[PDB]
Amino acid sequence: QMGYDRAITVFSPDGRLFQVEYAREAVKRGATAIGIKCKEGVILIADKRVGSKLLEADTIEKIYKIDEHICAATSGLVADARVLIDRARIEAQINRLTYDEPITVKELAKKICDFKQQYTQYGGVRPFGVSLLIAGVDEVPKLYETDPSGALLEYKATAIGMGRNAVTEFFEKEYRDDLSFDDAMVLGLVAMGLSIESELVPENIEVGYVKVDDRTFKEVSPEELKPYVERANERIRELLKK
Amino acid sequence: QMGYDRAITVFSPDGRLFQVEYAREAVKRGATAIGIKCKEGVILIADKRVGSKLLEADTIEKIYKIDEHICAATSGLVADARVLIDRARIEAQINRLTYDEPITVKELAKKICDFKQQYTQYGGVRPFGVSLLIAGVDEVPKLYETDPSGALLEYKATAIGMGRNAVTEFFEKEYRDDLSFDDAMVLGLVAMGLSIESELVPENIEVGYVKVDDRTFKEVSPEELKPYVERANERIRELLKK
Amino acid sequence: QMGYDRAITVFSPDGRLFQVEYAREAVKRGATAIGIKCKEGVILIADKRVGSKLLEADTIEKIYKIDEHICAATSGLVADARVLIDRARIEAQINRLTYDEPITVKELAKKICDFKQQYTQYGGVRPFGVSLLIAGVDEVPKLYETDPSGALLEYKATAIGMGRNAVTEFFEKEYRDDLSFDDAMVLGLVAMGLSIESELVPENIEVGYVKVDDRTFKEVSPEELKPYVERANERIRELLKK
Amino acid sequence: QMGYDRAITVFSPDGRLFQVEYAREAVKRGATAIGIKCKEGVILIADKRVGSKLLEADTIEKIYKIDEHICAATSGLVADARVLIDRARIEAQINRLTYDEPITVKELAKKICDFKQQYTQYGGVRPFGVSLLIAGVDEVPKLYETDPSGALLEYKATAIGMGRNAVTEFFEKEYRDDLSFDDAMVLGLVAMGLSIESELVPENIEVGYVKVDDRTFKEVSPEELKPYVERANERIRELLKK
Amino acid sequence: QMGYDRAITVFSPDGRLFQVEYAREAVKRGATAIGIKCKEGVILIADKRVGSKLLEADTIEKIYKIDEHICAATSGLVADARVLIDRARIEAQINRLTYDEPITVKELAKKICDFKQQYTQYGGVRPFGVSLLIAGVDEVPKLYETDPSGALLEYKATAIGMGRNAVTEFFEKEYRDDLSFDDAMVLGLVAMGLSIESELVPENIEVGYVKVDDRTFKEVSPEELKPYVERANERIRELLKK
Amino acid sequence: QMGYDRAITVFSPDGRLFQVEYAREAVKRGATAIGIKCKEGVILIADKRVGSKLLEADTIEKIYKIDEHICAATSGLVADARVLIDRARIEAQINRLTYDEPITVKELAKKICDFKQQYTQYGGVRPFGVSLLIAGVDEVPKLYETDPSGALLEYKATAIGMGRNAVTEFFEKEYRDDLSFDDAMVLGLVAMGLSIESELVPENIEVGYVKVDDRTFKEVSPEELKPYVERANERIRELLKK
Amino acid sequence: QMGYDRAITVFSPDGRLFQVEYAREAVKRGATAIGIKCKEGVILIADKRVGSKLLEADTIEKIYKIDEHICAATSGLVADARVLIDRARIEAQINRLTYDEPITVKELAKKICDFKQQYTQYGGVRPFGVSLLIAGVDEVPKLYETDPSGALLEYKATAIGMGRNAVTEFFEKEYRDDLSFDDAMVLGLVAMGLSIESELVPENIEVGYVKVDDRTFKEVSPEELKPYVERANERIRELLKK
Amino acid sequence: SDTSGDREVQRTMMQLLAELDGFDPRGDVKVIGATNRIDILDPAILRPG
Amino acid sequence: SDTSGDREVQRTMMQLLAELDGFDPRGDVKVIGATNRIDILDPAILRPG
Ligand SMILES: [Mg+2]
Repeated sequence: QMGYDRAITVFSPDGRLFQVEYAREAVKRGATAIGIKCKEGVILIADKRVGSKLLEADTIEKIYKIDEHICAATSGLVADARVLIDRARIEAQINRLTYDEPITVKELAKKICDFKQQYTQYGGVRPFGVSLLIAGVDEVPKLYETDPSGALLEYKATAIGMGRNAVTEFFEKEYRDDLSFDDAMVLGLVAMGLSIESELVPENIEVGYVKVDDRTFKEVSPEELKPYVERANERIRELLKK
Repeated sequence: QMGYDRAITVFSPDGRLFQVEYAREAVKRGATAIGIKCKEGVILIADKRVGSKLLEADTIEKIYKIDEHICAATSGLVADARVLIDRARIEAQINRLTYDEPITVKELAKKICDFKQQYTQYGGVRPFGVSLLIAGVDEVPKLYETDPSGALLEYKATAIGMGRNAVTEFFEKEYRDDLSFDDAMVLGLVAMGLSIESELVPENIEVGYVKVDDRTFKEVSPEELKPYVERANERIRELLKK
Repeated sequence: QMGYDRAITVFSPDGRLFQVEYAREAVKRGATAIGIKCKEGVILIADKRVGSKLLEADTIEKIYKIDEHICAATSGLVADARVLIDRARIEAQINRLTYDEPITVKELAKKICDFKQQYTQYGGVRPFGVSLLIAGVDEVPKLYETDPSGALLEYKATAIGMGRNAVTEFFEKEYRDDLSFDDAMVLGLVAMGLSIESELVPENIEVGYVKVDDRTFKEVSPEELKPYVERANERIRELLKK
Repeated sequence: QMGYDRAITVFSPDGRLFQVEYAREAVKRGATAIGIKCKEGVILIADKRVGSKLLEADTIEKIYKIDEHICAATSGLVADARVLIDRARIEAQINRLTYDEPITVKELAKKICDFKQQYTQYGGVRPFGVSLLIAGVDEVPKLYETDPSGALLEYKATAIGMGRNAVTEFFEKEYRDDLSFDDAMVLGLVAMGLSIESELVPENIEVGYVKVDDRTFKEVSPEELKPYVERANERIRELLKK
Repeated sequence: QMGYDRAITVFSPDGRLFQVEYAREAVKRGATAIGIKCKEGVILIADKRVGSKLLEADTIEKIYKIDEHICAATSGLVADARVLIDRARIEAQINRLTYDEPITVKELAKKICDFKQQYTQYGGVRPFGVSLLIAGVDEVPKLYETDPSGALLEYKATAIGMGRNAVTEFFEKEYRDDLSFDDAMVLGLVAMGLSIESELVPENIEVGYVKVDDRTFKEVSPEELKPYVERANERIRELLKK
Repeated sequence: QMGYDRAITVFSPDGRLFQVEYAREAVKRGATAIGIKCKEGVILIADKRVGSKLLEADTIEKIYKIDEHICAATSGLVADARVLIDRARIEAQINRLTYDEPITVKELAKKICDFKQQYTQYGGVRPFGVSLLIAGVDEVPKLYETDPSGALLEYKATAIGMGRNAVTEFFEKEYRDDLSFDDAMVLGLVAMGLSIESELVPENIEVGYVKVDDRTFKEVSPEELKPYVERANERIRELLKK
Repeated sequence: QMGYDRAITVFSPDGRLFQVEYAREAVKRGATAIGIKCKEGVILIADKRVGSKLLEADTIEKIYKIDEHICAATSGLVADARVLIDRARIEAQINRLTYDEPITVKELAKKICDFKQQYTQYGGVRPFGVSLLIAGVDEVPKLYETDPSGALLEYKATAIGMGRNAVTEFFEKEYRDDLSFDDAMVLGLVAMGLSIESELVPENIEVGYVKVDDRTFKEVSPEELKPYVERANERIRELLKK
Repeated sequence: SDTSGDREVQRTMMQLLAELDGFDPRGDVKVIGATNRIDILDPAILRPG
Repeated sequence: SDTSGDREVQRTMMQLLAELDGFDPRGDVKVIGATNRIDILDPAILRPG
């Protein structure tokens, strides 16, 4: 069509970089991951449906620990995602190293923005195709979204991947500021069932969370998940009937 | 002319860098930021307006302090701003390290611009995709606009981004050189309203300023944005009644 | 055309990498490999049945000892395997150099992928069009497939190479997660037998395993292999009569 | 042409490097800078109008100080103007560092040409898209024009930019060496009148000059400009009665 | 045309990346060399027919000492051969420097494959368009083919270049593992005979061997090669009747 | 022709480099420079002709001094000359560093043609596109033309430039090895005056010369050209009537 | 052909390197240089033919001293040959330094072939378009021809350049293997005479040689060319009439 | 960012668009469109009325 | 914008112009006529009369 997407360095007259927009469209062909922030914690949900009976049930399993109160989920290239996750970990331990200071969620998110923006600007390489959901409780719970470019955006609930568009609409209706942990855990599960268009069972999700009180990363176990699933699936069914 | 636009090592036969022309269109696919100069200081306002309520507008920033008497606003990619303000912060401070002197507005504007020129010499790096407005008081107020091309121009009222055209027509009629602090502030707010085409809400605008009298940067909360935003909004209503 | 596929630092308008999607098929162009996980170890089976009587029966090899207790198979281009497994082996002993720790199966593959991430991002170098399956017992058996892109998938049974598609189907009905070591060993072979469409002779196919009692790489010579093969060959016959 | 102009490396059938001569077209668009030599010093006159009247056009500025008897005016990119002037500044102070001599007009010009030229021969980097005139009296008036190519042509009067065309055709008739300090300052001011096609205001213009009997760069304040501007305004108007 | 063999950093959709299979076609065009493995040694044979009486009938060489127990023979460019043969001789010695162990044929082979792959993987440099036969007796006779891809293939007996297919067929029938040094030597002289569709005279072939009961390289003297050839010619003639 | 001129690496099919061909046109666009060597010295004369009276009395500089008794003069791109000559001076100083001898013209010429050769090899850096005639008296007079290609050629009377062809034809008849010092330099003025197609005056030619009998380079004043010019006009006139 | 000749990195599906062959078409543009190797010495004869009578006959030569008992000729670019052969001097020197044994003609050839070989592999820099004839005597005479690839071919009678095809035909017919130094010398004058297609004058040719007994390089004076040339002219005239 | 073939399509396209509104209140000209999806159709044919 | 396409259309256009005020009158016309662009229009029809 043109050659403004034949290079990463080359702007279009529209003002855009289509090469980045096609790193956007690398995200969307990875499956759904959703983060929900409440006034009590931040709760991070990611698909674990992808696979087969053949494969492990704990096949990727996106919700890797970055710090003891920072977890980060992915959508996009599971390749591109792992180095950024491992860099994410290294950036979190540097903050501790050099200050003996629990890593601020906002500042780690900054450091990821800087890290990818070197790969964006530089044309002997390409930018990452992955969007990470950065979440943790510094002493207030936070959820951010980092883009292929390295663009920082603050959210209070968001999703990334193919499931993004369905869920954005869903939270605009249901999401509220009076919400709580317990209520958030059910909401975020409903929204994950919309994305996959089918009902949840406790083993086809992983859910991580950083509470404000504990201020530790904790996984929800399959046994704890089952009752949140029962409650979630109630609305899943309704919104998938016509 | 076709194909003199897919490198930045390349001038076109008409004389002009169209590559740079396409780098000034990224600013305009960003959100407006207006700066207006008064005798009593320098005021910097920026469109924190966000397209939804799942993002939290307050935290998404727009306008950052750079030095203790210089502030700066961005328009363009969030991403490119992160590299550029981190550049800025380090440079402003590097002056204090080897001269013990808070950086001069001209001089910072210049050093950021030399950074931006260097990314415009080499074809190996994508030129910046933002513009900053650099507003502080050194000993006198100065209000610059840096250009993605890595050029600096002194202005006494300026904008960057999509509203650039409208704020020029506005300040062409109503700008005076004899304005006070309260009047300048009001005038800048009115102007931002034209650009978004709608009223101001305290919660989606950020204003930061540096007075000559005080030489300390201070940031306007939503609480204190309130008096100014009633007075501005009446004028916007009248002006956009026509 | 299509692609946007002569550079690896350019994404397709789908958002995909044509270059990597193309390099995925070179694994397939090369010879089959069958990995199978059971609950009493992990068996990796590699196709070494290739060419006429002009070649030796040993054709290297295709099932390298990576570590004491970790092995890998290869399918795809040999040249690319030669260097990949070189790095793999050196990293396995490097963990013991810095930790005196037998490397986990999991971490070893993650870093096989991490090397390959670098040759996917940087356009100064080709992707490796080769896939290793990584079988060992850290202290539980685990089976991974590493991908050219650097995507990483845990299996509990798999095929790669020529039989990749065929054998996925074989195992939907046949493969369970309640198989014995012996059963599994015979079933990975039936499937291998399925791939070439012929009776297997153990004098040109190489099988290794790591058990959970053992925690050591062992290799099955053809005299030993004979009874396994004899129970496979009845079933390969049953299949090719329907 | 075509294809002998979309790189720096390429030579055309003419022998010209059209890339470099297209960065002389970058100069050519915006604005007059005038140099005029005389036998009682050298006077360097430059444009300083920039855009509308929001822009402060009483600063930014072509006539940069470079030594205590060296000044240059710029035409072309503002972006390139800052780095080239800065290098120029570096090279001047290297002569003081190392010889405890202010550098000669000839040698500074000679050097800064070589610097632009280094960058011409390298590919993947371009030459600078700016042109200077190097004005000084070492012990003798000199006036140079240093080219974006990195060539050196000494003149006794020239102009670069938009006004190049007007001032050449004017200086055919008028220019002589019998000019003094005064006759030259007014005569180059007329020259510039013709170039922008209007009468002069000492607000939108700026003059620096290097006199033999002071051996100083001095920068003329607008009150001091004004007497000379009166002399010139009558001449410029009679000549716009064509 | 293909567009997948512009650089080695491109892949085909076929998986058979064309630019290294065009490094393969470079080999084929080159003139023949055959490796014949027996139980009493290995024998290795290569062209020396090249040129007329302008050219030397003592042209050095195609039959390289690599060690005093390892030989190598080639096809493809003798230019690409030269640098590679150089590296082989140092590398082999490098094993000796740091172990004081004779490098085995298998280990030597894997290292030249690794060297080849440095040039194969990088896109700012082309592969060597040369193939190698490595023949030795470490203490078991061994024969490998190393591809211009730097891929490793083991053979009972093998040939490369223009006569590859004729020899291939020749040993298909006749080759056995029960051949003695005499039998296998004369058989490979028949096969070389066929390749050039002509008789053998002792100056068109250079022939070397690594013996089991000495494990040292020795080159057969011109008049010492004359009785093998004398018996071979009988047979080459029978078959060129056909 | 096409595609063999887009870098200096590529050769065309005849074995000609079309990039290099365009570099001789680069010599030929520029001003004529003639060298005439005699037994008693070597005289180097170069065109100082200006298209305006607004260029300097001596425009700097057509004939460089590059060592005690070694000079060169330029034709072709005069931008590249500044760098080329910066280097030529240094190389001739260098030999005076490391053997403390006056460099011979030949070895000086070799070294500068290596510096071209360096930019010819690399395809990143475009080659020199200017030709110099380096002239000096060592053991005996010597005169070279060093070409853009990185070749030296020795001549006994020479030319390059616009006038190149005309002065090859002239000396073919007129030059002889019986010419005195004076009869030679005068003969080059005749050569130069045909070339411009005008009578010569001192301000449109630049002369230096090299004496044997002083063993030193001198640069001849415009005043002391005046007698020779007078002598020259008669022959030029006759030639311009033919 | 068509992009598979426009970079050196490429291959063609012919399996040629078309770029190298074009580099060899460079060898054939330049003039003939011819060598004979006899048992009592080695003979080197170069073209010194001048294009004009203003060209100086002294250097336009091919023949370079390299070692006390090694000379050589070149064909190709002038520029490439002097840099390449100054490398062969160095290389000969290195050998003398570190082993204290003057370099054999064979070893030299392998070393300088491998030097051309880094430039053939690399994409960032072109190969030289030169062939050499490396002639010397170590203990007994040696003669090698270097290809533009870096290929190394041993010869006893050889040519490069333009005149080459006829010299190939010539040494088929005429040359004998019982000939002395004197008799083979004349024959090479008839062969140079053939290629230039006139009866030689001994001022358009140059002879260097190395005898075994002398074990030196000499260069044949005009006095000393004449008996060979007169003898030659007699047989040369006969081939230009028949 | 333009293309040459698109220029054709658009000068055609607007005359499609024109007629569709065009039927005077005298005469009843009803139409039934069909398309692959709205994902390949411009805003100006997706326009109300 | 397209080699055959501007020139073909440019001909229909330059005819239409002759009758408008080329030598030839209004004729009590009273034109009236719609567009949505002003950039694609020749300067010749653009001016008044
Ligand atoms: Mg209508």
